[PDB]
Amino acid sequence: MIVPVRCFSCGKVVGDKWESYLNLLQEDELDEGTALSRLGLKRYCCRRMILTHVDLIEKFLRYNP
Amino acid sequence: EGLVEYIDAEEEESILIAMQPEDLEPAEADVDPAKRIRVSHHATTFTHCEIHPSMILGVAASIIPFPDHNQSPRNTYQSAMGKQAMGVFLTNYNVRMDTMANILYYPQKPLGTTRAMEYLKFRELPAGQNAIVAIACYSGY
Amino acid sequence: FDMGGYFIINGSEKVLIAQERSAGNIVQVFKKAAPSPISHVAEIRSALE
Amino acid sequence: SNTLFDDIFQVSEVDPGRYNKVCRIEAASTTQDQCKLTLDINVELFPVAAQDSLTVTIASSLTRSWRPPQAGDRSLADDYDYVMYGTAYKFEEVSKDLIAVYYSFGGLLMRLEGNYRNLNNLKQENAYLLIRR
Amino acid sequence: MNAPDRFELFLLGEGESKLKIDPDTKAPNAVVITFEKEDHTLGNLIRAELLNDRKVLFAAYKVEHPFFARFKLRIQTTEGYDPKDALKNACNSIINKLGALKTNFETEWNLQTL
Amino acid sequence: TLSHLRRTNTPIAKPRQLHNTHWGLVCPAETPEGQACGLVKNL
Amino acid sequence: EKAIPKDQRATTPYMTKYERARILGTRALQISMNAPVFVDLEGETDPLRIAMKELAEKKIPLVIRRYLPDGSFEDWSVEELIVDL
Amino acid sequence: RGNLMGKRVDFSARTVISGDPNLELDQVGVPKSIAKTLTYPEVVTPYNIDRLTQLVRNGPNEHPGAKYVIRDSGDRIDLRYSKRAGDIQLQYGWKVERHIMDNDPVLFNRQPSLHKMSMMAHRVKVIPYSTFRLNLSVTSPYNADFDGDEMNLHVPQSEETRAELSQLCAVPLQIVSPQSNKPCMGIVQDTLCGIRKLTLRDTFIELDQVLNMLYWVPDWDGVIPTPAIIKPKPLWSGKQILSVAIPNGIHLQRFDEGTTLLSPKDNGMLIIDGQIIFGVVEKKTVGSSNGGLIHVVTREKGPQVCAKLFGNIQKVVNFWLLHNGFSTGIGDTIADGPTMREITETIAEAKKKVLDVTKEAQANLLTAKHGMTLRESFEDNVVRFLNEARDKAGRLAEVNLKDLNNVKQMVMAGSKGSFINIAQMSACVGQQSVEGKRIAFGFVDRTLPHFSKDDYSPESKGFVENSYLRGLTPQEFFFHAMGGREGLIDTAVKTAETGYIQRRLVKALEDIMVHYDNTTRNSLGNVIQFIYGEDGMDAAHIEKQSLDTIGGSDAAFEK
Amino acid sequence: ANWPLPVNIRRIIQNAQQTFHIDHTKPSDLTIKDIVLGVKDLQENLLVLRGKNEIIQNAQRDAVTLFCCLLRSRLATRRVLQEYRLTKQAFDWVLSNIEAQFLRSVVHPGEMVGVLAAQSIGEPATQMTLNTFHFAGVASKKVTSGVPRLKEILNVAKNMKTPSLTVY
Amino acid sequence: YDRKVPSPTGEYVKEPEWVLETDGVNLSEVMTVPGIDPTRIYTNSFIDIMEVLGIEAGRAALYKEVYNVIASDGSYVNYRHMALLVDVMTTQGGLTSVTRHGFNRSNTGALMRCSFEETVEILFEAGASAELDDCRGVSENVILGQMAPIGTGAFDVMI
Amino acid sequence: ASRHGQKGTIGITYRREDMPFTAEGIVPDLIINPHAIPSRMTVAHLIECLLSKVAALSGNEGDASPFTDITVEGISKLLREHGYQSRGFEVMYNGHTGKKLMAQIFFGPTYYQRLRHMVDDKIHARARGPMQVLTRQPVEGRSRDGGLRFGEMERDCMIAHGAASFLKERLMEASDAFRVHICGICGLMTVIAKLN
Amino acid sequence: EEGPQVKIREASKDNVDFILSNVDLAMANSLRRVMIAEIPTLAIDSVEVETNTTVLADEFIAHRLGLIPLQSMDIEQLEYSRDCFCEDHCDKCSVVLTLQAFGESESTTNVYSKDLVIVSNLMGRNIGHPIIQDKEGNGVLICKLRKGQELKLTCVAKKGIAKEHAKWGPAAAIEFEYDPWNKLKHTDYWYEQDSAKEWPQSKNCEYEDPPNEGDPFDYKAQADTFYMNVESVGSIPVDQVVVRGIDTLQKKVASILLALTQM
DNA sequence: CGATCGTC
RNA sequence: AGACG
Ligand SMILES: [Mg+2]
Ligand SMILES: [Zn+2]
Ligand SMILES: [Zn+2]
Ligand SMILES: [Zn+2]
Repeated sequence: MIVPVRCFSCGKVVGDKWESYLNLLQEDELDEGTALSRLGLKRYCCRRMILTHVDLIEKFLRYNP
Repeated sequence: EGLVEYIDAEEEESILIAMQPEDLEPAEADVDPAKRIRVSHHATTFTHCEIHPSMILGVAASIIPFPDHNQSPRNTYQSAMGKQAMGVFLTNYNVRMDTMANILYYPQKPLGTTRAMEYLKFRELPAGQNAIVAIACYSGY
Repeated sequence: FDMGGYFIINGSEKVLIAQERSAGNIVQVFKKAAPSPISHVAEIRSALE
Repeated sequence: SNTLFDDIFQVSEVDPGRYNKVCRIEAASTTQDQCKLTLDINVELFPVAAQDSLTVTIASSLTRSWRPPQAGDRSLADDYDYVMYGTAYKFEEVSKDLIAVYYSFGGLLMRLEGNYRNLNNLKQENAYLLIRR
Repeated sequence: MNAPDRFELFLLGEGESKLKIDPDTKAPNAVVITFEKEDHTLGNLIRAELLNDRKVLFAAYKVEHPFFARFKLRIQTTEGYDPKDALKNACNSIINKLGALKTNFETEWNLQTL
Repeated sequence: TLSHLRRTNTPIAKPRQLHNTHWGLVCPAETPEGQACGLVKNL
Repeated sequence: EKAIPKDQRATTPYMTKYERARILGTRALQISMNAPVFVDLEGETDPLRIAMKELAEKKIPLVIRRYLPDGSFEDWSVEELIVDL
Repeated sequence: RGNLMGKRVDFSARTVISGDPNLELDQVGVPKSIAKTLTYPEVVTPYNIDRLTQLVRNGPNEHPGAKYVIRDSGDRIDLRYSKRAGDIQLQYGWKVERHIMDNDPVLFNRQPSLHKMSMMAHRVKVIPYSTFRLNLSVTSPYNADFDGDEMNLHVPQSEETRAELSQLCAVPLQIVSPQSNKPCMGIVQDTLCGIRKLTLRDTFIELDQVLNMLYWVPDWDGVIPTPAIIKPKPLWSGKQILSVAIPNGIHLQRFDEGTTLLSPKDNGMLIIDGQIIFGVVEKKTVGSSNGGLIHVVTREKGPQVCAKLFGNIQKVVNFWLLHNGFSTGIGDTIADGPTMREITETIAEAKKKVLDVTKEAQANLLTAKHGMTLRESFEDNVVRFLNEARDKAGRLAEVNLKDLNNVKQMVMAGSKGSFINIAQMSACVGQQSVEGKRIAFGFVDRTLPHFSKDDYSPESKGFVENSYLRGLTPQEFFFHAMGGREGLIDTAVKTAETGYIQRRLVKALEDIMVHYDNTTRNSLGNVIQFIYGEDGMDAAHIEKQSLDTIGGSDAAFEK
Repeated sequence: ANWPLPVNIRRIIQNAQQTFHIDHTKPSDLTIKDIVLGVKDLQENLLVLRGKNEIIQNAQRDAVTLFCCLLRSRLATRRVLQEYRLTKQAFDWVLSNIEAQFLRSVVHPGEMVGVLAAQSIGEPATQMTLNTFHFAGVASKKVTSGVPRLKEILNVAKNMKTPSLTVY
Repeated sequence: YDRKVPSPTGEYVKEPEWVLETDGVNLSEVMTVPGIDPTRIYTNSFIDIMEVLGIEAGRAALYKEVYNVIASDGSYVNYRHMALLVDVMTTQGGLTSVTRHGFNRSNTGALMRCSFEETVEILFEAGASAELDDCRGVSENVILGQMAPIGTGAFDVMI
Repeated sequence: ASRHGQKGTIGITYRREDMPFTAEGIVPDLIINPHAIPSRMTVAHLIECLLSKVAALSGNEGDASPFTDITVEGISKLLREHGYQSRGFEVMYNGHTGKKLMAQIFFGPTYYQRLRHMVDDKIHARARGPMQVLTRQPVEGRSRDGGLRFGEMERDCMIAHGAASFLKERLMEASDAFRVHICGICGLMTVIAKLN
Repeated sequence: EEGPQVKIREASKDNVDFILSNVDLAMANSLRRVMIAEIPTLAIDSVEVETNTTVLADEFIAHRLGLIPLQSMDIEQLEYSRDCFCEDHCDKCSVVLTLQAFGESESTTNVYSKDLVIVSNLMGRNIGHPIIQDKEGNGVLICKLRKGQELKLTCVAKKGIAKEHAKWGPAAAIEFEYDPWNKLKHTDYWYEQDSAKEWPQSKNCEYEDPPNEGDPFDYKAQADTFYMNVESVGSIPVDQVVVRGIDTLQKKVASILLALTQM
């Protein structure tokens, strides 16, 4: 459904961090907590934003038109 | 291979069931005060064992976090409500012409999960958000 | 993610709700109320499969 | 007017019964071998330990909206450490020649047993309590 | 559907004036000012500064309803002190404190690296 | 949806009650409030 | 026939709440319909607030027919009825 | 029933209800959209002509405006459509269907309406947003909460009809209920919780805050009360500032337990000339209690005054608490390691008592007392032991809870929670029951298939040893579920049955009215009572009073 | 001793005490006659029924029997002087206050007293949590209570579930 | 059973006494048993009290029972309300039920009764026996769309 | 609603500033009442939050599965390791004043659900409109601009109040009311309406 | 320099850690509030959709467009359209952005905030350039395209404050702590055994001396010295969040003073 | 021959 | 029928 731009609670821009997060896990082998903190997501409200994101867009683009 | 078996309430009558495999049948011969109180053995002539006691619950209740720490009617109430919640009901929602459809803009997978949610495809089609919440007396509103 | 198990009748998704009935061919004994002359009754709801 | 009562007491007990700012004080007059006092004190701004010798004073002056202290040129009857304003609620007679007086200081309760100050302590929304040393 | 516009929080609407000065009924040399299109940012700030004034006998503010972005400020001063002047002085006292802070931060900021 | 497709109906001595025999079979929690409480079950 | 004369009147000398409310209702309805006011106004404009004044200053020209269970009745003027409450 | 006794009506509105700390007790918050829909027929008099023309000019979509204009001949001019919409030159005698304005009387109702208090007149206050707002202290007569509830609003179309609401149905008049001869409205939730907290002997507030709290009371005389403390700080007590909301001429005396005029526990209650002398203000003082501040104030000062009182109390308390705060965590359910040890062993000795009595029964030594079965006595014993167990364990928990315990605090204030709550959440859930007895052998000779046949052990027949904090076992879980279900079934039955009872009760006594000869008669004029309630007194004007001649010793009577 | 009755006499006394600034240090200006006859007159002045005939006269006397018991017990000579410390000025005020408050406390003709009674019972019946009584821990304590019992009552049920006899 | 009894010194004293509770009813017979206090004998069966002791005794028991239902729940309702309910069942000479069998059969208005239960058949026997409707009932005026003789409508207002 | 039988509506919306805040600068998206807890005994709700706070911090999924060995103590040990008081409590500062709250708030994430049936889908208001054919009574439903039911139950409350005219009004002027012609002799609807 | 004092601990292009000594809490707060709500920025406040053959709804997209941070450096030399004498919008009051994207490749195509194009005449001022902090150089993922998928739209970015909509938030999160030892007794700690042991020490404890056990409570003491950490979203630099913060608040106090002269 | 309330 | 308090 695409990472939200900005964290609902605080507004720290989180939209530019997904591509990066996904890479940190898949390529860098890293675990979520370290990956999250590496993206500079220190506060737990920002953390939930990315950690709890379900990227349903990927599934939606699989439909033909 | 007959490692597992299908039992109905009628046959259930003739069998003796263990709740946990290990925790219900190893050996005997200090503890954690935080952990709940489980009885002992006493009954040892076992014929079967439960696959997992959480399997006694259905879809709605399999969504609740820690229902074992809740008053029984509240677990019944939640069960009714989860069916009134919004989120992606299906991936092809954009493709169906249906009377009423409510889809959450940014649905989130819950931080607190049940092993049963893996099968219920909840983390894949969620019905809520992980809201930062304060239990507090603020404006009284 | 769709699970199926339903029908499509004139474009409408239809669920058939499981219908609970007492099982047939069972013998069951019952006591009876204080006025009744018949104190107990044995019953069988015989049916053909 | 002026003072209505003045005496030096000796603290027997100091009890913080379910409180962390307040303490009920049990004290008897050093001079008057019959006079007694029971009082709730704010130990946070003014602490009291056991066996302390405190000068207790009951006055009536130093009506209208309260003006902040303003040490600009002001001067109150203060040569004391603890000052309280309160109301008279009951005048009880503890047999023949023994009287008791009841003062609430916004809920901080006060009792004074003896007889000496008959025509001094009267039914008033007025009453200032003054403690020193 | 019954939601007022968000501009109504900081925008005065035809007929509404910023300050409304009404003389207090209950007390002498006391006044009540209705600050329109304002909140806790201005209320608490001015009320706290007014208190720092020795000649000010009373200063309290309130926001009667969270729906509406207005507040009330009650000022009572000593005789020979117009509560309006007290409010004015408080405002100037605030700006001076603010000005000082602006410069200080800039001074410290320009000493910093990264 | 998954829940709907796992529902039970009981038309018509104590059917509304959670009988011991329901263990592992029907959900102990999930039942409608009032109207058809215990008559509508879930596997 | 039937009635009850002024002398010998057992009913409460005090006006009932229901009598008051209906009185204030009927009066406010008259005031609302450009009917003359029997009292002075203190810049008053509300028909109910005006009726309240007219009652407070006992200048409501109305009578209450208090039917008793047989059918008999006691007529009491608004002016005579005590309005404590 | 559906067309004569009751029917669908014009001039009605319905929506989700919300709570408003800033609404007067008798007010109702009406969405501007609804206000614009509902109208009142108002005749053109020289008293209103200026305002009416103006409202006509404002039209149907801008708020203080009107929808239709009716003249002689009986013809409605639709302001939203008419070409002469902004041309209306008003005449006296013409009616102007104006929007619902502030302070109008409106009939507010919550279903089911099994009360005169379920239906009360409210002063309109036109507000933004889509919900109907009401003061929390009007919640209980209606039996409303804000979990999604909806309410009904009715508008009188006649002057006499609007008099009937303001003079009979009005919220302030309804305060002291004739149903239980006590008030039917009191201080609740945040306000009830905060008022305890504000009242404590420890609670001291200072100038900055004091002045704000003082100003928050609308009625405030503008007089700063003299602080209880004048020493190294002018410090006002919580009691002081709260007494500012209490009007003068108010006297209240109580005495609870250890209460003795020097109240050491800061308990009971004593208020003189409206100044709280001693005692913490909780439910007994400020709830819908019999001798409450509310019952007293309505009686002494009047309805209009007592209504204001809810507002003034609310305003201070809500304010102080907004700045004090109040929360509840999981930590509030955690009882001491040593307390837990005692709870654990308490339930252990209960388990033995049961076991020993069982061993006695099985030995044939058990002798049942006259009137009951050997087994009937056994079960009565086991159940007794097991309830005692839960009660001792719960009492052990309660005792360990500190005055800083948020649940303990809520119980102390009387806002939320009871003993059982503390007990089941933190010590032991206890025994489960179906049809009065403990968990039955649904399976042949066993409760569950994980048990052996003929097991009468607490654990086997539904005893939940664990607290909600520790967690329940699958067996405990299912058993608590069996009990829970029973609750739900008869909750659903109670709702159905009591409702039917209510109709019958109503139909049967509809026509019973107090006549002009103080007699209680029906539609046929048949005498039911000669004096209403045997004294010809109205229930609202009645109070529990001590008859000083009935009790005491013959010596003490004489003295 | 504690029974719902009109006119909170205690509150009136406290109101007299504060209003007139009563000092328990000065002797009252009252008489045995002032008190004794004063309380006695007040009794003749408490109205519920106004008719002058013997039937209604006795009906009225009977209606205020209990309240006068209260009135006497509270306004006794020893109490008015030793306990309350009333003055003639303050005592007379008490007497006219009771009179007015009592007349205020009387029911209003037109009160839909029947509907009131019906709802007054109906509402709390709705609130009745459980049909299962708190005697469900002891075997020799089972007696049909709550909503079922209330149903048995209103229906004048011939065959009741727990017919019981209590022998003294 | 616990008993509040006045001591010889004046004060009321808790004096416990032996009391017998019974499964079943035969009031008439049990009350004549020696050793019992016939003045004190009680039954939850108000209808049996009514039969043996009389209507006024029945009324007392009927209240006592209604009272106990409310009291048990913890709740309190002012005496006058239940008093009235009980007095209503009582005024007919016997015990009249709060059903279509007790009050809906009473000598009241045809339209006021057809408002509760047996709607159509109540209206049939009204036409059959040719009943005259008083219209002095609440329910009648409700049907007729008139200001009923209730509070505000209980009296008439004239000039 | 929370995932614990905890349904409740929005009472008001506050912006970031007016909201209470953490020393970290965190602020709630939701403020629930302390009173919604005692009576309800929904301990799992509190446990969920503790677990969820730890889950977000550690970047792991919280196991809220039933019949397990996860303890409030085990969760507390992990949360404190993350630098927070072990029982979810956090110091909060008042948004209006900046002043620390005397009380510490149980703060942390909790999975909440957006539920169907919203104010706007419920708001109805009808000051006259469509009348049903047979009855000449207001229609039934928001979609039809229907009249709200003033049932017999409602009628009874107005009788209790003794509000005779309001009751007359509700049942006539608002809703029904009709002018009919009757014969003085037979008393039936026989009189032919031949107006003008 | 007089009154309030600053002491910067940490400073970066994104964050300011500092101590606000010699100030009132009322001021500390008013500032904290104004940094959050009242500093004006430039955000998209109008989206015209020409083509939308995407998986997402027009408004869903439009909503995220407002959330993209845009350069607000010279925002004061841009008018609020409500004050502008134009018909609707112009260059004196707004910045116009273009977004046109087509899924040419078989593989999934991403739409970034780099893909926005300023079409408006900027008249030389650092305004409207989408904020890019992403290392790869494409800050924020607007949406995703498949194949025939197309997104043609036009954006009108306008001046505004967070008080109207959170999108106009220059800020983000502001850390705020005073008296890290509770010497003021401004809070009453919830404990079980030991408040000291149960409650963790803040970093700010190093910057203050402990209370020293056997000392009587300082009654008269007041709050001065506030440990703050202003985080920027990037639309305006960090110094500027604080400087415009002070400035905005200063301006509104001047407004009151000014309105007293108007009466 | 009865069988809670409102609503889609 | 279905959903809600
Ligand atoms: Mg509800
Ligand atoms: Zn964040
Ligand atoms: Zn004819
Ligand atoms: Zn322009």
